[PDB]
Amino acid sequence: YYDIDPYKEFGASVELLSFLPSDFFPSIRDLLDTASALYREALESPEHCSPHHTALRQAILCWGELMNLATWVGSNLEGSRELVVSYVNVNMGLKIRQLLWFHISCLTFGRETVLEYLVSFGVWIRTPPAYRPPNAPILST
Amino acid sequence: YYDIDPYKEFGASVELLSFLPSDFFPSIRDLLDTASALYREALESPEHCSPHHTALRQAILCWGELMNLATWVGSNLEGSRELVVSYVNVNMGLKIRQLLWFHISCLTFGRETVLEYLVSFGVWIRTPPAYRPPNAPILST
Amino acid sequence: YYDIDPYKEFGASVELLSFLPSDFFPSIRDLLDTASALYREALESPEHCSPHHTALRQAILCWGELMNLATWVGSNLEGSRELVVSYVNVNMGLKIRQLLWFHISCLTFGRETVLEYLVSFGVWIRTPPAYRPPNAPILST
Amino acid sequence: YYDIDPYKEFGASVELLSFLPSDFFPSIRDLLDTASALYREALESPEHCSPHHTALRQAILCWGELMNLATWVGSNLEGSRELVVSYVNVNMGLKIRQLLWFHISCLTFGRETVLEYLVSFGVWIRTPPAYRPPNAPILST
Amino acid sequence: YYDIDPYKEFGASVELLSFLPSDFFPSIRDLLDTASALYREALESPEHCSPHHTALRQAILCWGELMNLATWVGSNLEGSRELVVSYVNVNMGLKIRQLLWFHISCLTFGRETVLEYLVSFGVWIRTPPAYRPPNAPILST
Amino acid sequence: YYDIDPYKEFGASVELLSFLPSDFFPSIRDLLDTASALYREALESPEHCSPHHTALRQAILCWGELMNLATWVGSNLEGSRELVVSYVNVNMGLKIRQLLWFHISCLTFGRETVLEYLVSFGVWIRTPPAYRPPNAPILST
Repeated sequence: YYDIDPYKEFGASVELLSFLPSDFFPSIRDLLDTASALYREALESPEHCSPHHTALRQAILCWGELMNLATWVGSNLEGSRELVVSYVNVNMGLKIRQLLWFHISCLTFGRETVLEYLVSFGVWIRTPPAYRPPNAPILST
Repeated sequence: YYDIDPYKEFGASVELLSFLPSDFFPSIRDLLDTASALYREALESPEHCSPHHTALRQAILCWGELMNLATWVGSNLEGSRELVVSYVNVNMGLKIRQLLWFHISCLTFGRETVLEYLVSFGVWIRTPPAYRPPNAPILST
Repeated sequence: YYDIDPYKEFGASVELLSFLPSDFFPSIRDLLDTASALYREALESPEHCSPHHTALRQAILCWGELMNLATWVGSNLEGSRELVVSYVNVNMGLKIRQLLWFHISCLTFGRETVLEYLVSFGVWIRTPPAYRPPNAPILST
Repeated sequence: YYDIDPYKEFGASVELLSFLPSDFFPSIRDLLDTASALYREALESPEHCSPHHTALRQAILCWGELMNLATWVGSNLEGSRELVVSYVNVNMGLKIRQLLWFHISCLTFGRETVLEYLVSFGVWIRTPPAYRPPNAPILST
Repeated sequence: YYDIDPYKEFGASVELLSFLPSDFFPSIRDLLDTASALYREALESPEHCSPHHTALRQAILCWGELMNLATWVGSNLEGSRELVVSYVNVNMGLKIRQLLWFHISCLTFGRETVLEYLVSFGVWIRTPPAYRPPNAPILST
Repeated sequence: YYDIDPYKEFGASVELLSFLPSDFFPSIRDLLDTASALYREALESPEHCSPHHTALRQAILCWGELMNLATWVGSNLEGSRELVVSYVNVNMGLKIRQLLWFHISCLTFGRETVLEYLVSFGVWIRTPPAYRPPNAPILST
């Protein structure tokens, strides 16, 4: 009975991201590797630049505690183990990837640029498939 | 793989929070009620004041999706349930409350004041029981 | 139908007063005696100082007409009486004392000081009983 | 053994209103609807303008708790239920309507204007019915 | 879940229209004839004057498509037809007339004057019938 | 016939002193010893400093003549004695100590400081025993 949209300090409420297809976001491993490779200083050093990585830290932490839960259910629990593991991938997996993808993207190209791409992607997906040019991820610095 | 400390950039490394006993932290319902009663503006309005409530949002959200997972396993799954619900209460229940307790405490009394309280509590608990003053959590605005 | 909070325009929403336990508030006779002894001028003289005593007047009047109703049901009505007298004591007795207790307390010590006392009492009661300082109502002019 | 006249900060002691006939005041529903329709901002917003609505709030609240008492005696209690309900309409009903009518009227036309109308109404009712012109509610902004 | 009422840009929220009795508003035919006779260029010419006629247009269109649906159900459906038509007039017809009545009235006599007329009629109907001066719709340029 | 309050012209009406329990006041011998040890100059030298010791003189004198009456009834009178000696101890013993206790206390710590102590003690005692801090008489120069 608490309803808070994470994406309100930066605009682009949660309803905006619902347009993007579920399978459009790349896998968790690629996003984690991108965050680690591009951003090792910011995540490790205490110097504060923006709330983006400030929230990215606990995003990674909630993902990690979910991974530890998966390891626990694999090791200590009893068929019934694989099904819960599959569920968290499809249930929390979508949310975690959305959190990771938005914050990484807005750090590289800027938070303003991703806004227009989100708006344009909404227009392109609303048109019926009878006539739509092939659109791909188009972001430029 | 690799570990990062969320409590950083406010001082108060993770090692300091290990001073406090596990059972000292109050129950989740009290923290949620206090956060609601004291703050309905910051959690809902888009205005930014500090990263504290910024991280509080994802903390509440990760707790909420944990509750949703508990509801799903209650509704769909088969003696194997109550052990899972108890486990997350004793394992993630401690971890989640730590994030919530620190942030609400440092919002009212300030992030500077809570630091010496952690130091003072550490000193108080390390003394032998043969002579110790009965201590209660002393915080005044 | 619709609800309004009397404690508003002084801060101190209704949710804050839910922190205090029901039995904490002292008995009606003590509050009436304290109000009489400390204030016979404000309650009688037409001079206005603050809305506090202004609302205190109607509070006392609603309590008085409740007492008159109790006297009437004692004098005129028929085992069905004592259950009514007990019910109003346990239902309206709590509600009336809340109005009286807040107003007299914020007159002597000030409306600003009572606020942090509510916050401090909330913090004190939310901690687990395994370690808590024995607290008494600390108010000093 | 407490005697306080509510109407002393604004003048027009309780003895002044005793002149007006009991059935002159309109029904509670009409006064509540008038207060709601004309004054939704003042009753809801914390901004303070005058003690009028400041007392109107607890007037409505005491009426509401009386209504809840009526609902309780209707639902939980056992002939003996209708009679107490009828009594509160004639006993507290007159007082509540007087409180509501005075404060609503003095907000619209001003607190000074209602004073003259009360004085003149006293003169008109003191004359024996042998010769009195028909007088009606006459208030103008 | 959508909750919004039209009467905000002009003030006078929907609660104000609840004072005036339902049967007070005249029938749809008279309002339509008045709108057609007094304002034919405003409804037809694209010239902009105020949002009043701007909303009046879709008011008329929504009423007209309701009439078209009524004709469709009359011609196509099978007792069950008449009750639906009587239903829409008593349920939807009242709401439509409020839009037309407010906008037509505020164009001739002005949006300012009609506001005081609303409260004046509201308080006038609340006074007891034993004393009320004879009042009718009083609107003068 | 008619009653006057001695404690007047220093604030602290008689009603305030009714807050303190009867047995709280210490025994007469301790008060006399404290008055002697702290003040031998004021009680003997003719110099005037305040009405406090001025009234203290007649207080001690009325107590002394009561003691003389006790000695006389012991020496001259006849089971009827000890009931009289006990009665004056329980009836005038309370009254005399009140005069002495107030005056010596307000001489050392000052008449201004003792006022809030009476208020603070009243607040402390009115709270229910379910939660109260153990209070001792806190007075510091």
